[PDB]
Amino acid sequence: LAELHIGQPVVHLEHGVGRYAGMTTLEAGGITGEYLMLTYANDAKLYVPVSSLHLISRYAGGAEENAPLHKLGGDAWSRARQKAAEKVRDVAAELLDIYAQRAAKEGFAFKHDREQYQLFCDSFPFETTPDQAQAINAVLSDMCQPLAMDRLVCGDVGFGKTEVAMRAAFLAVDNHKQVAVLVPTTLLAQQHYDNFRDRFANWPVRIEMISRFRSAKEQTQILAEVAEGKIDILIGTHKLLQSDVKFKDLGLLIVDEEHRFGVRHKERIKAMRANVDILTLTATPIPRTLNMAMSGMRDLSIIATPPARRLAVKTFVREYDSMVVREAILREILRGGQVYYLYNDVENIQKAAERLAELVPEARIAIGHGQMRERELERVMNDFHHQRFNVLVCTTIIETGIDIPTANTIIIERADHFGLAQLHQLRGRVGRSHHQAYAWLLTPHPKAMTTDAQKRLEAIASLEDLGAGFALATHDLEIRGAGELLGEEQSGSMETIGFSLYMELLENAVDALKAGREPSLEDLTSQQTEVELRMPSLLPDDFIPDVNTRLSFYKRIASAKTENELEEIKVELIDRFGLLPDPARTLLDIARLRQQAQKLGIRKLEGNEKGGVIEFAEKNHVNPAWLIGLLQKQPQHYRLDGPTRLKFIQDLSERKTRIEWVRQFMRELEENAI
Amino acid sequence: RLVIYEREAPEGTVKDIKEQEVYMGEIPLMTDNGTFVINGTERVIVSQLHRSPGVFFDSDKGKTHSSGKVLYNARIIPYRGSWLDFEFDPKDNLFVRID
Amino acid sequence: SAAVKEFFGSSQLSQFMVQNNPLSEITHKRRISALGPGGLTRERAGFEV
DNA sequence: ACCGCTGCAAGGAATAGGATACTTGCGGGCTATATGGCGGCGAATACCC
DNA sequence: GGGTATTCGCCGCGTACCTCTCCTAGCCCGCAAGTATCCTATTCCTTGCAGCGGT
RNA sequence: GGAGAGGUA
Repeated sequence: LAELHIGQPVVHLEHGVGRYAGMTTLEAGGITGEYLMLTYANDAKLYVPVSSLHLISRYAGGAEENAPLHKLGGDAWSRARQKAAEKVRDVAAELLDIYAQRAAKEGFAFKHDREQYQLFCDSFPFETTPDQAQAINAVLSDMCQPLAMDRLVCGDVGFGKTEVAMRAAFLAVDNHKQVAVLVPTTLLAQQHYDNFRDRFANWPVRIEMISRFRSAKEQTQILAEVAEGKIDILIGTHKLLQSDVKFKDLGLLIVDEEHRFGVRHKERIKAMRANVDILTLTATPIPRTLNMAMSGMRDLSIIATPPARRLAVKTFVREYDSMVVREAILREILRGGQVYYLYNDVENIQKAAERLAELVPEARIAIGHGQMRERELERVMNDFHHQRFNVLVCTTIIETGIDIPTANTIIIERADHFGLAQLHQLRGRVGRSHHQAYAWLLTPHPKAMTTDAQKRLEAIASLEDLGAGFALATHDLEIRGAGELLGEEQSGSMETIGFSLYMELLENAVDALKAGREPSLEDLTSQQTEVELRMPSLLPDDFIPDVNTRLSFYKRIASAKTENELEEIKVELIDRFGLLPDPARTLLDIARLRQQAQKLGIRKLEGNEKGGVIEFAEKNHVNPAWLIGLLQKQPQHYRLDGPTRLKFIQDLSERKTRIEWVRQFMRELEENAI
Repeated sequence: RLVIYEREAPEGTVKDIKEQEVYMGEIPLMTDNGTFVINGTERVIVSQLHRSPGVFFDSDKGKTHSSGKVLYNARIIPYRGSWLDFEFDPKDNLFVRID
Repeated sequence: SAAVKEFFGSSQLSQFMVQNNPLSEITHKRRISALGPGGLTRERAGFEV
């Protein structure tokens, strides 16, 4: 299910976006051809030929609730196309320097160790899940190839995502490439530092942090060691973006939780080291980054099959209720775990903890927010990590990926102003073990709730199942939209043309940087070969009822490049389907003809009842001497049409006769070819 | 229903095709009796009794040209277009008169 | 709209319907005229027609 | 009087709201294609002698 | 070139009243009306530079 | 004001 849902938004570059409205045939001059219905604003029906199928793509903006039905002739699509092309100008120094070094430079190849890697495999004190082991294989094999590696490890939370990272880091330190990992938080930075120092407790590998918990002199010492490269694994927050980290040899960058970074930052780290093997980790991406994830400019990987006993956390879309807080805190405390209490208001977090401390007398409560002393907050996480207090009156600073498997109940007192992926990440704060996790989300009155968290709560409640990390991601795309494909503002539609259009603008920029073709050489329209013999050639609707199969087979016709493809297409059609129609076999042979012309030059052909015109190519194989021999032996049938065209006068009455003449005609071409 | 015909492609061609259900005209309807209403003043259209389109051979029964001569003329009267007359001159000629 | 509204509104044949009887209504919906476009004029026709 | 450390401002991310100039349907207020009627009569042509 | 002759365009073709409906097509110009987007708030995360004890 | 339509004498 990735194409051809009816009523789904669907894009055509000339006119904008519409909704799919079926497939039919129409008689338009004796050729009752097949055309697709597209609906626009004011019910504008557009019928599209099957040959022009490639002018139709899935809408990449999501926007399933509301998408712009461009009224026909409204020119807004043209204006947005020109605006995007202005943004897609190859003078753009944001990525054309990357494409210049793509046209001028290369990358590093990691070498694999078949023996020492087994020792660190035995240093892994668990069993890898099947869905994570293949992720390890995909990560490590892509390390062992020479291009600048770029992979996403978007899996479910607590599934050992750190394990894939430490395996990749172990291969990288087996080549000593000064691994630079990057999380957007000092708290989980310190947590992962503890993970690194505990797991890598045997090897001569230097694992250090540069962050705020290292002082202005300690972090200075650590960055000096980075400049001398004696640190093998560096752990840091956005401190790394301050133009001050300089590895003597940087080979592996490991981004974790890219959803909070901002593409300005993700390219700030990227523009330093060219041949770095970039690694990207998250539980959920940005919908813009999710779109470029599924469209496959970079790699994709989903993790499932939970490690031991991970569970469906009970989503509680409940009102702000003190007795609900009572029952949740008591049931969690009798279970033995700790409680989260999200507040997200520093100006009232002291008062909220002060009232809640006497509101639950049996709780142990402290305060956590990111506007007090960082060592005091370090003391707070020291207490909560070591189970020193159960209920935590906190801001949304707990959404920083903190592990704490003992916690199994989270209470969000106000679910108003929080995104849905953030809600899922907060749902990932409880569980991670065998004990049951509850997820209490206290809300204000549903009228005084919001305009959007009604949707967010019905999404977070209806989605509680195994594998919901990408389902909520496919909700996040088309509730907040994919932003600008290069610039900022990744949430919002941002005039979403489509990542498929990034292919064509990038290749036109490649033409521009080819130094002989301009940006004015923008090959927007490239049919690149065209033939016509004037028959109705279709997949018949009574023959093929499913429009989905029909369009797919049309795509097979389009993607056909050899005759054996045609052979297998025809035999699968006879296999699964039986009869071999006249227009179907014709268009099969027409695709064969286009295969011939691509094999044999031919820019353009036209044919009719009396003949037609051939348009040759330069780097061709057309026999000139044989051709003028053909001319001087049948002047009745042929005349020149320019130096590169040819009008042929042929008694093309019977459709079979047309078929034979063109078939044997290009056979004649193929014999004496030059 | 509007087509695009691909000009570079030869005689008989479609690049694209569009249609929409466009509103046009205001045709009055007929009541259950037969009255029309134009502005609250119910009118009715009588039936005209016009000559049939076709051909008609006519004469002037000794009435013109002071000669007692009949002038057999003939009309091709279309339902739409130009009238074609063929008239005998008094000197036995044959003349075409268009409209 | 012009070429229909003018035909129904102001023609020599789309005439006002006299309505003081059922009988006059009936005999004014079955009138057979000779006037108007495509036909002769009232003051300039002979006896035989 | 010289220096390493705390804390209080400075600048990115994520979210509400009002503004504001774009974008446009409209309505008033202007300019600019024939074919069913005859009798007579005098003036303009047609015509050969 | 002169009588005749034919055409041909213009002239005309009842009086008085009563009832009803209907009176330019289209174009332009700005003028009200509705909108997406940008400056203004708020209040997490790292920076940066000055206070600052302390000697 | 002028067109059109129908009607009386």
